[PDB]
Amino acid sequence: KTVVVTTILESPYVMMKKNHEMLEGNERYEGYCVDLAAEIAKHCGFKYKLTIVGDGKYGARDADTKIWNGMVGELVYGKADIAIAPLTITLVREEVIDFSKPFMSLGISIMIKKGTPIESAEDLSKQTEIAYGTLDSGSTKEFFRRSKIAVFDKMWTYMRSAEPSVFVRTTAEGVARVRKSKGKYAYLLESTMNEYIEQRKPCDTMKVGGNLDSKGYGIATPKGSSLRNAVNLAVLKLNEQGLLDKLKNKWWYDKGECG
Amino acid sequence: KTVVVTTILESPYVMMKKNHEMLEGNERYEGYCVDLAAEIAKHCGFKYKLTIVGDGKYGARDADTKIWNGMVGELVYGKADIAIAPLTITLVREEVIDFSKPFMSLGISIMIKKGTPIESAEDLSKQTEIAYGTLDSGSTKEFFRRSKIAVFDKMWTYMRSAEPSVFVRTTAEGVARVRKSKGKYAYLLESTMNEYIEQRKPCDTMKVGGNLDSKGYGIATPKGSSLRNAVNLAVLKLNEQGLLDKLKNKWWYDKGECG
Ligand SMILES: O=c1[nH]c2cc(C(F)(F)F)c(N3CCOCC3)cc2n(CP(=O)(O)O)c1=O
Ligand SMILES: O=c1[nH]c2cc(C(F)(F)F)c(N3CCOCC3)cc2n(CP(=O)(O)O)c1=O
Ligand SMILES: CC(C)(C)c1ccc(C2=CC=CN3CCS(=O)(=O)N=C23)cc1
Ligand SMILES: [Zn+2]
Ligand SMILES: [Zn+2]
Ligand SMILES: [Zn+2]
Ligand SMILES: [Zn+2]
Ligand SMILES: [Zn+2]
Repeated sequence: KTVVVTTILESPYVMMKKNHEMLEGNERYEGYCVDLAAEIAKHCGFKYKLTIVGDGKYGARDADTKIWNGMVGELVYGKADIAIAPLTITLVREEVIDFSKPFMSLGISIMIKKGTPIESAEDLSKQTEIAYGTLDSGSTKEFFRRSKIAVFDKMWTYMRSAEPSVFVRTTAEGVARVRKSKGKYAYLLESTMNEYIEQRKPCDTMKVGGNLDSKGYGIATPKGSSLRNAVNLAVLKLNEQGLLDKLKNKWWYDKGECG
Repeated sequence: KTVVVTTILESPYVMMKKNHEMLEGNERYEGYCVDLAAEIAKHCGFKYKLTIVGDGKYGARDADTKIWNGMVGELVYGKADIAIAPLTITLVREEVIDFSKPFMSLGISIMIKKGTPIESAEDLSKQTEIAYGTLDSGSTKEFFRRSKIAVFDKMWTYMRSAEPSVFVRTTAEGVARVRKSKGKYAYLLESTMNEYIEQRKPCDTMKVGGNLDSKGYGIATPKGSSLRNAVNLAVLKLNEQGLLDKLKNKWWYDKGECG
């Protein structure tokens, strides 16, 4: 039967094509995870329907209702058969679904406006001219809250107390604050998105320094899924064939706007 | 029985309190519609639980499955008893749920970066230096697509074909696009949100021109609800008591940042 694929509208993983209103089904979409889904489906021998997650979320368990939201919720409640998306591999998610081996690495990184005299996390931690922050309710904030590393502890102590708030509700808001004329703000976010935005007009931001942690994105299936093993082996095959590296280069660089 | 209220996290209608993690139940939330819900419940004599709509949407019928999403779907399918939110009164919605009389007026409006030489839709339509657009899916786009008014037809013809795309996925994206544009992008959106953002730091956007249409937000109940009549009379009583105007002033202006 037709496999229901849950995914999320996040660039460049899944984007609406030019002329999407004239198109139907899977042809409406393009991007890294659209290309990845087509290859996974070929290698595993299934036909599929791409669906955009109903709530636009990745997946977390509400502490009060005990209900999972996002793509993880769609898998655990039987709304979708597989999630093919930049879904971070985490312990609480692996307790309720199965992840493939990762298809992409990422880590916390620093975004500056070009010109800002900052090249690293240590640089941020040792000055006060440039403000810095992150999403108000996510994994980057939690990384800093829990860290026992001196540099990151110093950064957290600053961020938690800073006035006005250095936290933002969205990346659109965070990047707008980086870009504001004489804004003197740096934004902490996933390296993959920082690198992506660095390749988009107006070409005024950059990723600086090394990543602060190491994580991976994986494909997720529900417990006991007949697809688990084949999907896992397919991710490894695509890596060994060089296809994952080719797709990253395609969507970040070949289609990049900053030279 | 405890009435289940569906609502949506949209500022300043319903927002998480700063200290929401320390709070429980209805006390976690604040905003115009939180104040409205408390007064409607008092007038109608019910106890209630505020819930945030699972999919984060207002309500539309999928053209293929024919299934309603959002708060409208929660009412239609029996998941909530009442929706107390900035839910626009429309024909297709009124066919499937009942709306109260409106509690607030709105219409499509133009957001500019301060200093942009635009005072009206006609001004936008007669030039090309300043790009303009709206949400990629929604009622504003549909208004333009369907209009027979010469100015609005001219605007639609431009927007539908503009490259790069003038459409955005979210208002956070639209507002950020206005803010970095040096005035070369204007964003079309509901007047109530445009007015709200004009009162938020960094105080660099303005609402300009008259509204392009006239609509209202209403409280919605499923067909056959025993609450319909009382909710409707309550909305009228609150208006006659001055409370609706008092709440709009409280949440838009008393709590504004640009005065
Ligand atoms: O599984 C997850 N995958 C995620 C993938 C991405 C992206 F980079 F776009 F791929 C992001 N971006 C963060 C930067 O702004 C744009 C959204 C967030 C993700 N989150 C929430 P977080 O871990 O709180 O950041 C997850 O949970
Ligand atoms: O019932 C509806 N009520 C809505 C109320 C609001 C708000 F202004 F926040 F109150 C908005 N905003 C549009 C501007 O960006 C933020 C969200 C959208 C609404 N939509 C979707 P639309 O009609 O496609 O715009 C509805 O359907
Ligand atoms: C008193 C308040 C609450 C300010 C109000 C809000 C909206 C309207 C309204 C005007 C014209 C057309 N329509 C379309 C049907 S509507 O959405 O029910 N309302 C209107 C009138 C008064
Ligand atoms: Zn067709
Ligand atoms: Zn909850
Ligand atoms: Zn919070
Ligand atoms: Zn009253
Ligand atoms: Zn589009």
